[PDB]
Amino acid sequence: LDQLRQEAEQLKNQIRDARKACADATLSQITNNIDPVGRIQMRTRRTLRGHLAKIYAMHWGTDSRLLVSASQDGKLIIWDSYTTNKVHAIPLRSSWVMTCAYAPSGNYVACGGLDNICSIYNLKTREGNVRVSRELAGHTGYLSCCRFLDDNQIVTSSGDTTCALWDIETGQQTTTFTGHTGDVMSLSLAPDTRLFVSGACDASAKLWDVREGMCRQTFTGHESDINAICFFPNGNAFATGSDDATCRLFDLRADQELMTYSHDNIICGITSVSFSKSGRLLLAGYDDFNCNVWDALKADRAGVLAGHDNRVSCLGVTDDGMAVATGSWDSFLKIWN
Amino acid sequence: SIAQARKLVEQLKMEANIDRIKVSKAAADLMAYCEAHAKEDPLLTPVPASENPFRE
Amino acid sequence: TLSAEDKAAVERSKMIDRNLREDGEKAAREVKLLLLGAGESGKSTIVKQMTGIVETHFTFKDLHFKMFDVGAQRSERKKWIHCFEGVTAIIFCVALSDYDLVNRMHESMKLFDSICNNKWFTDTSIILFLNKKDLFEEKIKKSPLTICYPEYAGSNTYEEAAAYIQCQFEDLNKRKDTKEIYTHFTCSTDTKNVQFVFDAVTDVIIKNNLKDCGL
Amino acid sequence: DVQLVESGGGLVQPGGSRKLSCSASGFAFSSFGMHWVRQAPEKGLEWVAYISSGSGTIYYADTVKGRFTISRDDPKNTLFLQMTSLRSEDTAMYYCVRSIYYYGSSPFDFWGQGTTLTVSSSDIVMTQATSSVPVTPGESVSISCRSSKSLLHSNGNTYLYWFLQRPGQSPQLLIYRMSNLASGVPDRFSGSGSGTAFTLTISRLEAEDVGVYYCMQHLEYPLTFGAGTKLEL
Amino acid sequence: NCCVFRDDFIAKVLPPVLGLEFIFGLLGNGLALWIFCFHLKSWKSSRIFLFNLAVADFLLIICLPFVMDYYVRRSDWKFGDIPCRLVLFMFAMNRQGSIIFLTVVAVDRYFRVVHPHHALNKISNWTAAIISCLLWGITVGLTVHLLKKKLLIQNGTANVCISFSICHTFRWHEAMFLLEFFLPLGIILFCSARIIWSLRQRQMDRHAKIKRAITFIMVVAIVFVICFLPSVVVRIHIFWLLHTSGTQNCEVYRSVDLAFFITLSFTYMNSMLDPVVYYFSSPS
Ligand SMILES: CCCCC[C@H](O)CC(=O)O
Repeated sequence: LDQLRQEAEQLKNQIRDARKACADATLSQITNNIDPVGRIQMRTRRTLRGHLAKIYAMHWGTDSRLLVSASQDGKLIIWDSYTTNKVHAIPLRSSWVMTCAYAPSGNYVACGGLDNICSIYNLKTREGNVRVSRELAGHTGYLSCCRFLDDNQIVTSSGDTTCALWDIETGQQTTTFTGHTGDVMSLSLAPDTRLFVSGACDASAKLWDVREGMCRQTFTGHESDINAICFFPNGNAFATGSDDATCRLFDLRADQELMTYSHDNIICGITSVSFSKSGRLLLAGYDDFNCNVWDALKADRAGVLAGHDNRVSCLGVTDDGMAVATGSWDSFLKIWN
Repeated sequence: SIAQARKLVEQLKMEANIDRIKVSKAAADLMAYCEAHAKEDPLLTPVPASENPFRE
Repeated sequence: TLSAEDKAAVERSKMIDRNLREDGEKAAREVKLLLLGAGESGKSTIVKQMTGIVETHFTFKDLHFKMFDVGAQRSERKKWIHCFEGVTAIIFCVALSDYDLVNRMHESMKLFDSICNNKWFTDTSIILFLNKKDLFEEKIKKSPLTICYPEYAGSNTYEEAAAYIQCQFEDLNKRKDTKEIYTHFTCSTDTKNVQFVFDAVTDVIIKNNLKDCGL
Repeated sequence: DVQLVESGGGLVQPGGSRKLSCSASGFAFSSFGMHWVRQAPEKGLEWVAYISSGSGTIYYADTVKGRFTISRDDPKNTLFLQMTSLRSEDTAMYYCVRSIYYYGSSPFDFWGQGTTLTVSSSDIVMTQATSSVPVTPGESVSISCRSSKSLLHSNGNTYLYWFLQRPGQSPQLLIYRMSNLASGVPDRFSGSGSGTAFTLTISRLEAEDVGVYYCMQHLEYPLTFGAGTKLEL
Repeated sequence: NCCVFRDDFIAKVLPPVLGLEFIFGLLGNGLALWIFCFHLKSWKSSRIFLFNLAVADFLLIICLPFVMDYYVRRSDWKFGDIPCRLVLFMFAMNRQGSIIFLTVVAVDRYFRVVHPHHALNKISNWTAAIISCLLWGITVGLTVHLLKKKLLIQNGTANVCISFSICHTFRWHEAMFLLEFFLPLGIILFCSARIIWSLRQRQMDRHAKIKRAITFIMVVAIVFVICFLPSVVVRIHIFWLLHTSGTQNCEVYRSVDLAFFITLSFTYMNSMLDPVVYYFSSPS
């Protein structure tokens, strides 16, 4: 029974040695022979107003035209981007929401927050209104993220320090993923929806297999809480944003860090991270009211999206990659192009 | 107690067996994907206003 | 230049906007309080006088109060404490009889120091609600106050032992230029607690109005 | 379930007055625009009047203006049509239709039942150059509708609707905006065509499909129907 | 016919005063506007009510330049009837607008302090804009009758542009001269008294909130008293002299008629320190 604190250290050292052996070059060394992106001039096209409190979440539809936003005023608003019209305004039982999602088929939406319950709302009903299709309970902490799989399974993460894959038809936890030692702040779904990564407050990220139900790999390197995560469009890498004013790129196959995006004049944490359609750009929302655009091959800042009067809380990019939506704490969403 | 320690040891053993490719190969793959899908990114290069849905 | 079907979507959006404005106007006139404590310190009693979040709604003198209680949130406070940034006041409950603790008084002091000097509550008032004033007499007649605060030197009566914990709690305040701590000793089977909360809320609202007008 | 029940029809002397009522149960009546649609005893359909949701938009069909008045009572979920100075050219059956307008919605989805009136004794035109076409169960049939002004707005939406009326039943929605299929309609129905020329195709025809097919436009608000194509045998 | 004595004017002429008012007022109203229009984002009801006073000060500033000149001229008025009507209407507007919006600001503060839970304290910018437009219409309609014609006397041929010089008989302008000082004063004093009483009676005078608030309200009230007092008292004095001595003689009043012009110099001084006592008050 004395093997504790000694066997694990030796296996960790073996893993470190393997990672060091597999490292021969860096992304910068290979990429230094690539033409720089250059200055990126993105400007606002539509300003979506109507929320009366801080906006905490936002998600794009799969048709790249409709989006959903959630704020602390207990409202879930569905916007039509092209004409800035309001399609639906769902009132919430609990006005402490911290996340929202849009179903891939466009039939349902999901919400959750400090009430530890994930609510599923049905948008296409014969009665002509929006009804609460389901209320999933079982988490012991505030929900922080939720993502639909197809139309009947949803993945959620909470401050309980566990993740859960549900089954909306019966409302039961089909699978539970454990292993984090701190609150789980976000998750991202792989394009093939067979794996997903989760970033926790113990300065770690973990890659879970949805079908098997067990952790595959663990990634470390940050010095503080991770509160944003996103997959590369390829599906073999991801990016993390933390509270130490640093973004990082991790790779699944090499099981190693690739490059860190940081600057001397940035000292505030990152709230949201997203990629572009081609994966060349990397957009990160910051606490100093701004949103930076990084050339995610040389770690060179290549643009700034200024125009918000408070902290930028949510960030998203359409599937066709023709616009970027940023929602901030001043109750405003902006569509940059 | 013993249970958590043995679970951690088993998980570390499971994670200490996956094959790892070299970093140079991964860098080449990322660069290849970024270069191949270069003309399909409206954000990288300003699309002309004629086919801009957000004209506005 | 809009089609017939496109001109009705605009009307629907305008109706949605009007309903949203009405809801916001209705909601902005409600007082919001955040209830905090060290656990089993009298919070249940205070709620009686008037999973996750627990909301209690009540009415006093045609004024609507919503009080938010966090008891099941046994997680990182710093990840969700910024949600309650616009609350009118923080009602802090402390037990006067927990000075012996077989200890918990120091934990309560640490919690009060962390909450009062937070970067989000720079200008949010705290209403102190020292409870259990009845058991204090017996507990101070049996055991002395010297067990807690060893630097204390005074009579063991309910005139020096009390009104000394209040200064100990108030001295933890560092921003004595934009906040104000209202301290009250909870009564027994009386409505004076709601009156005290009402007076503190009125003062906070007057100050907020004077800030808003620009004076 | 959704239900619209109409009442207030009967024999009327010429020049008199009448009131028709439509009671709605099973859906959010307050958020639906409502239409009154006529049909002469042996003729095709004809739009009559329209009232919006949260009444702020009212339209009449250029022949009842100044004689008919449309109103709604949301708390009791009722729709009223007051008709004055009735003449012999008003003997018809009246239908109470609902329609909700937002991005991706399906207007005209549910039709009422009908009340019979028996009064004693710029305008796009849609052409259906076909009256009757014999069919057999198992084959495929096509119905063609033709417009005078192109029904293609700059948005990219073509505003054409295809309705079916079975023998002795209220019409039901088949196709909206020239390409989309209404909920509950079997896959064998399809719709296509370009501006000024549209087609509806039925593959593997079977029973309970014989009836009259109507094409409607929704570009400019004096909505117009087609003559109607009847399938027999 | 009056003994028009804004002529036979002694070198009492003080164009310098009217002109320094010119400079300073322009300056202040402009400074405020620059900050109000560009370096400001909080659009609240009090901000709108102060912006209305700012535009009144701007109108007074654009009316100031072509003014002191006339007095230097001595007895003549070089321009025609249109400039006379324009300058007179601008002066009347400036005074009435300043008075009305000062009273509105005082009432706003009174409601925000004494009745903090009233629904009035929370009104959207739209209602504030409607109220401002209604007040502007009211003040425009108060003195509409002064623009219908041109009452230019024949004493100085036709080069006399002098309002109020009705001297004999009570005209329709004296009522606006007296009521527009009596009622707003009373409202200002009542609101100030209630604000001072209710902000100290509740044991709130400490924390330096009242110390930064009571004094300013007091100085605003005093500024109201320090400007619009003398003109009223000279009007009452001349009215009493007319009623007692009668309409005869009348060639004795010139010794105490230029004092009225001085008073106007007082009444137009309420433009330079108005931005200081109001817009400097906000520390945000
Ligand atoms: C002497 C400067 C302005 C001349 C016009 C009048 O004196 C203005 C007035 O009567 O209020």
